[PDB]
Amino acid sequence: VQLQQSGAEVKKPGSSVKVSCKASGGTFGNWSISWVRQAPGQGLEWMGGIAPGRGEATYAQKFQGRVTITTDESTSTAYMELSSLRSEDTAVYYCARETWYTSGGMDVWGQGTTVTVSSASTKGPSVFPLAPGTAALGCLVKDYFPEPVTVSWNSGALTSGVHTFPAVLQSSGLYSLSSVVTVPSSSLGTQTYICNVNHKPSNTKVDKKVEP
Amino acid sequence: CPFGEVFNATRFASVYAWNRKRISNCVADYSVLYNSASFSTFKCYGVSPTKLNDLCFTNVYADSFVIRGDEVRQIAPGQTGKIADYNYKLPDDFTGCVIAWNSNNLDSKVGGNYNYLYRLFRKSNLKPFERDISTEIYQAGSTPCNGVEGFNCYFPLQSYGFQPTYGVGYQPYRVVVLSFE
Amino acid sequence: ELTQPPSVSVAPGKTARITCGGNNIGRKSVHWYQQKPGQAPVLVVYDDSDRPSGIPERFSGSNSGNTATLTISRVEAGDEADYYCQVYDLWSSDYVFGTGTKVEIKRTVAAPSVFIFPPSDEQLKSGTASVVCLLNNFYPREAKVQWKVDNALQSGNSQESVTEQDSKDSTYSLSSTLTLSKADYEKHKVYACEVTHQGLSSPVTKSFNRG
Repeated sequence: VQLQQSGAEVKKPGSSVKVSCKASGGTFGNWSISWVRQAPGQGLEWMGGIAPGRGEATYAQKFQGRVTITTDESTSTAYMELSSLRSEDTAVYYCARETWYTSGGMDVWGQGTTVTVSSASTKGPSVFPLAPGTAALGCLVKDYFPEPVTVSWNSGALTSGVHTFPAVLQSSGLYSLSSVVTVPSSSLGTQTYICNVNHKPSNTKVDKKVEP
Repeated sequence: CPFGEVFNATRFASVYAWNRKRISNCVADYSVLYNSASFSTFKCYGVSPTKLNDLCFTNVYADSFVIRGDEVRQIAPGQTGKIADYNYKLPDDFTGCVIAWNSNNLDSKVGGNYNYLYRLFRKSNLKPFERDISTEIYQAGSTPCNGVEGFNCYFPLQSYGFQPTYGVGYQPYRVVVLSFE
Repeated sequence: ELTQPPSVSVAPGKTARITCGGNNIGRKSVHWYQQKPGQAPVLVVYDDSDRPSGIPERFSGSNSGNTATLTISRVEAGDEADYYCQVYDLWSSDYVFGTGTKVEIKRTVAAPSVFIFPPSDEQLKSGTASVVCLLNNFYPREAKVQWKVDNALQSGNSQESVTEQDSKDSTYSLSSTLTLSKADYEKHKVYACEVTHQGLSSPVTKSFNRG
């Protein structure tokens, strides 16, 4: 028994998005699924819930009238549709199984799907190096969209002293990310270090050799 | 005193035909009900459960029935919904406590406990402390039913599903309403 | 509506206590969820003091009327997470969560390893430069990264993004970037980064000359 959610989406403001929540174990059975969202850097928030076996769904008073939670048992996938998307509706949206032995809780938690609700455009990140008793060197990933960016070092050779900083929402509507490493100073003139930046929502794959 | 066979009773009545026990001239304690963590909630309107232990009342009525979790908010003065309109409405000047605890172990069966019912359709709203147990074939359309249950002719009593594995908002909740006069 | 303290900081070995205050919360129903950076919430405590299968007995819950508290006994380096309390309010039919409590593990005062990164020759060709100042593995989180450019204190064009607490040594990591135009980049010479922090005898400055 495990829940799987849909992929991250980028919907322009004022639009509507549909989020799917499929149960791995064949059918949802006689369970009930609730929806919980989480704004970036904020707390958990309950939107509603549905019992796919009884066809009845209830919504929280704050979201009542804006969300539509429906399912279909031909595929046993819960759906959450949020209309009139606003800049504050950017959040990680979870679907969780409501418990039956806890008098009010959530048992299994889905991985989470992240909408952005931004009027920005897609863009690939340019990778500028950071050239240098220890030593530190990195590659600065700048100006991209959307959020997910995976940075690896030497395609996975060194990961002990790596720090990938969280993205910074720049005023241009894009993001900025920096990844650094700590390596001994004696191995700088010999061992070559390269960072691997992978931005899937734009199919950008850049490798930049770092050296003094 | 007859509280024992009111809370620890085996079977409770449906919300459309709730029961009422005449409690009077008996040594009553209201601190055991707050010390007993065997409940899920305990909200008193007007009266305080702290002074309730040392108070002499004329008569006490205990109303018992079974609803769902998401329907508990309707056992309160000034609320609407399927309950508090067609099943069990409380007066706005209510002076008493509303005890309610989960009962998924007893009132829900695996195949489906269709033995508990609630009134879905009714023409007029229920007055406070009114108990309607009729089986009138409800007529919502322009075609008079009069016994027949065809189109726009529904039996007013719908039953709860009550399956254990669902969430707590869909689970049976045993409610006991204490009214003081 | 279930208010939690914004953050609690407990020393290793000591016991972390996270209060959760609401109005008329259930006599049998307070839930506790641990959420680590980038993960889904994990139910660690339910029904006030009970625990699911697999949750260590270190976690403990407690409830006294209108305030519930989570008890993490013998806190170690793997307990940094956000903790939310949640109940099912029968009188509102809604699942109500808590504001969230961040748990920081105390540590011996570590000093930041300050590095400075001048812009690359390719970044200047785009017309905009960015100077990075790295603060590696320090504690506590409170640091002050002020930019000195030719002994002139800078303000306005700096962005700070700090990593979450580490999983092993419970240390943070700060990066501050100074983004200015390539034209205004040539208008200066000595770009410095003065880092003030506990455990530093005096502010450390890692500077470089333009060229």
